[PDB]
Amino acid sequence: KENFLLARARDKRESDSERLKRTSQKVDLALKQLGHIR
Amino acid sequence: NDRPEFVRLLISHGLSLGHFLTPMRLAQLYSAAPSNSLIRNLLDQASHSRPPDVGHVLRMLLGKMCAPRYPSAPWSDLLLWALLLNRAQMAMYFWEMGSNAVSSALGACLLLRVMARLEPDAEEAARRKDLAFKFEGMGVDLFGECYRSSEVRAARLLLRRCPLWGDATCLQLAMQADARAFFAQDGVQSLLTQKWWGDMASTTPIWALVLAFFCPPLIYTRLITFRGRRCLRRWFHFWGAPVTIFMGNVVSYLLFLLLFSRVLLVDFQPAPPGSLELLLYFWAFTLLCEELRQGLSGGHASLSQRLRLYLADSWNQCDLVALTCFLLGVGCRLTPGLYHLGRTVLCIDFMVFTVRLLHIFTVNKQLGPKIVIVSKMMKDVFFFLFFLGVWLVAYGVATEGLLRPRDSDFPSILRRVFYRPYLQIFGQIPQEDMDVALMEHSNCSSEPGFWAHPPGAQAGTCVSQYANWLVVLLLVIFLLVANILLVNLLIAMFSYTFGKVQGNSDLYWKAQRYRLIREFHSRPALAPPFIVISHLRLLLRQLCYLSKEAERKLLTWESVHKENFLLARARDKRESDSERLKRTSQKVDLALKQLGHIR
Amino acid sequence: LVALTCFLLGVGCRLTPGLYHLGRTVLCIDFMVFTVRLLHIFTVNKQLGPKIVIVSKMMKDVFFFLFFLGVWLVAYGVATEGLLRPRDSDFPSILRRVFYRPYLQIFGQIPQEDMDVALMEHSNCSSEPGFWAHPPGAQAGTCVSQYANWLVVLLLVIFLLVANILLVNLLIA
Amino acid sequence: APWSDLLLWALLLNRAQMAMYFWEMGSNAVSSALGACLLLRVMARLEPDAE
Amino acid sequence: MASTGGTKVVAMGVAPWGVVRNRDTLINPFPARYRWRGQFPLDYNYSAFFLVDDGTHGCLGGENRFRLRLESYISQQKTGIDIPVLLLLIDGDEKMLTRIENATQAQLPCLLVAGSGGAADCLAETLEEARDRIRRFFPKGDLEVLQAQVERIMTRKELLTVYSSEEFETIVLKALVKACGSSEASAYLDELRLAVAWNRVDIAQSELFRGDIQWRSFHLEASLMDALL
Ligand SMILES: [Ca+2]
Ligand SMILES: [Ca+2]
Repeated sequence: KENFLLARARDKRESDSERLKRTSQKVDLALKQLGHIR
Repeated sequence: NDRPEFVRLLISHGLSLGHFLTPMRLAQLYSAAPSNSLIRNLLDQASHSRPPDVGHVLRMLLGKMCAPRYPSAPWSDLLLWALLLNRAQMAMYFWEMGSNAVSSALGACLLLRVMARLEPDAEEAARRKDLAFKFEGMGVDLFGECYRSSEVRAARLLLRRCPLWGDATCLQLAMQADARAFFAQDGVQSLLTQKWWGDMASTTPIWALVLAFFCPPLIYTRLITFRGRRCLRRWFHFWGAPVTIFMGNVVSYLLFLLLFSRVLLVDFQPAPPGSLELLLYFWAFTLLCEELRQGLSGGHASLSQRLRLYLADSWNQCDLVALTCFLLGVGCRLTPGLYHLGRTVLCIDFMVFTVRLLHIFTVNKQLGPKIVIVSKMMKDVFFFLFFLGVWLVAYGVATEGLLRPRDSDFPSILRRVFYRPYLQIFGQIPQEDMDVALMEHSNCSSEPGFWAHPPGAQAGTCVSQYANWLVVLLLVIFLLVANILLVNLLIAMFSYTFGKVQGNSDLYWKAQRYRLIREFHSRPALAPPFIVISHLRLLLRQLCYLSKEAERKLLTWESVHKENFLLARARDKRESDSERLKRTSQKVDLALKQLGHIR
Repeated sequence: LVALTCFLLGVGCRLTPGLYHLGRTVLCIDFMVFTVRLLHIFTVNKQLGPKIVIVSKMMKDVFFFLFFLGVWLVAYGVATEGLLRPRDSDFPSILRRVFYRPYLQIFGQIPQEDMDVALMEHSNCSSEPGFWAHPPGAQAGTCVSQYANWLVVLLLVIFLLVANILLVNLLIA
Repeated sequence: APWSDLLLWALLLNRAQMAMYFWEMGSNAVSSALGACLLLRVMARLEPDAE
Repeated sequence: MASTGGTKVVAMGVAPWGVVRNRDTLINPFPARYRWRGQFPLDYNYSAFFLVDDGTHGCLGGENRFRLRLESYISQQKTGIDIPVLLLLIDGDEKMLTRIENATQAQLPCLLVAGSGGAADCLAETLEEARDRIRRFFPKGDLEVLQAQVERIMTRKELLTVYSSEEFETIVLKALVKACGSSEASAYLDELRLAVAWNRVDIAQSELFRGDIQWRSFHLEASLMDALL
């Protein structure tokens, strides 16, 4: 059951929606870095 | 210039709409309609019957019952203007800004569906239907949220009269709009079930109800759950419920049909009427009195308005046809020399009365939508009859011309051209009357040529043998064209019609359920012919700041739930993948700006 | 349980004097009950298995269709019986001509000679005023009225369209 | 076994996500899923509201 | 009026005395009757009023010296859960800059409404041409004094947040967490209850449950019961 749930979670993590969400968050981090660098 | 986003933006930034709107600018808005638009034509017609005269157009479209008394609250006027001009986004905005949201959505759906049948351009009507579907869905969702918040307040909101829409209730607006999705909502159906079961618990089993109906002493046991004077209270609680009245009327109507058949088949002699026929007369008289009572109650309003509302119902039309034919048949029967005419009129009247039993089927989820299916299949048959008539004319006239029957007169010619080929579709093929190889050959004619004698009584005494192979070939072609091709064309039409209704059977049945519950919520508790007691009681009865506070509280509750609904929709929209990608692009632009500025 | 109970009832009736025919009929129906039990064997096969479920649900479809069929049969049969006015009228004959005879018309059994007076002989086989005709059928009534027989024929024409096609194909859909 | 009690409570109250979580945290997973399906389908015929 | 349960939100008004219209009836050393339809009148939607008497009859702004201290005392008060206190600045004149400075020296988180102009926008734009900006939002302001005040305010950005219309609960949670500082897990219970009530899963998982804060069972039992119910 744990292997089954891990496989489901890993499949969910690699979906396009989650990739886009993480990309947005990392762009926010990049904006924070750019704000702090000035 | 139809810029909904700027309309939203400018109002949100401090533009006082109450001071802004004036009759001059309100009339100027209607001047922006296209010259060829439907609303322009309607306004011109209203003026031909200068103020905009929008209220006259609303009266013509929606009728006196539901039409707003425009001008109305600037949001209501703006919503009406947007709906008339088919401005979808601005109508949505004006709805979401105003109050009375559920009734306004139902009225908007009604208006859009009314105007959709009045437009010559097909895609414009499709746009109006799409907008009506959107408004109906918004009303359904808002009422669902309100009902999930509070059942009592939702029920109060559903049954209140809205001044903005001619004091009609939400159920009446949905009925006029044919908004079957609104009736199928769980809160509406729960309220309707509670009305249907009256003071009994809606969880009472059907078998328990029937058993208590046929055994009245079982009422006072624990068989029936209710939600000395105490005995009378329970008696009136059981017998006053709409479902019990419906069951009693079903039993009464079955007994009326049994009595009608008994009289027609046994007791209907040329002698003056006996006891059972007089009982049938009295029963029909009480049915007519019940129809009169329903008409006088509209099925304050003017008498003509109530009568038009009564006549708009097709079941009332069937009742009127049945009662008129019964009266005509009885009048003919009581007249010397018209007994047989009265017999035939009453024979057809029995058919009219018996098909009325189909209305009872709408109480059942399985039987309900099948009535609609049958009603549409009747139109399918009507359209099939054109092809059937053309083919019957061609084939019958050709066969009659080839056979040349000597016993020729107009009724016989009609019988052999139309009636005899028609029965061949159902397997009645008289080969011995059309094929001369199966007849005896005799000199039964004076004309030159060879002749044969058909044995049929109505087949003609003598037919021609010339080119009888062509008659047989025509029969062969007929059996293929009519029995298979045309019949299965009709059957394919039937299948398409059946599938269309079977797709949405629950919506149809729940609208029918609303209609049935509304019909039996106001009917007298006594079934005919004992209903004469209730009619006599009614005749004797006739012949001898806080409210606005509660209204404001209810409307505030509704508007708060509308705001929650809109916030949830906006929050769902913000988290879509398209909006995430758009914001990511914008933030990458900001990062590029930062990188450019840092060098 | 139904099959075994009916078998026991039939055997008990058979062994009792004066109940032999009742036992015969009970066992005749019991054989039908026993034979339909063979359908359980079909579930061993992938093709035959689900067809049993399909037939079981089609039986409910038939049950619901019977309401429309009964309403239309009552209307048409009573109208036709009232128009024809058969002189041999009693409850079993009336029931037969109201329900049984129109029902067989759905399956192609159309007795024109018993309903159309143009195919009958015209005789003074009644004491009432008017014109009468003699149908040849044994259970068609000895004497029927000629008045408005075109309406009987029109009712037959409407019946063949409403029942044989529309209602049957509603059930088929 | 608190997980079984929590799963039963979530199933009775139609709390979908919490029932899923309590199932994935507990043991006897196959039989628990079958029993949950049985209970939910039993209670589905007993409710007046269609949705 | 739209609530279906018990009352939970109370509106409290702090106003200066002498500015209250028709205050003559209130002088009775008892249910008073107030003719508000007759200086400004009291708003009838409030459940309690504090009328701070400045002594100067008709003076405006004398109630700040009590209002700020009351806010601070409520911020330092315990139920035994700490009560979070937040300030929301819609707009303001030059005096709201002094109010914000006083509310920042005595730590109180503040929210600045973006796009509403005034002191709110003046403080928001510098957070996320300085003399030009100060003149832009304060045309008549004393540029040097305003610049010094703005720098004194911006020394302590940890107590300032910007709320933009482009939600409220997330910004409130961020502002409350930003000014906490300590790590004994007793100072974060209020934020945890607010996150449970507002369904702020990510805020809780990111800020509140970090290895710095040493939680254990008795801290989380009440929140678990709240989330279950
Ligand atoms: Ca009626
Ligand atoms: Ca805290």
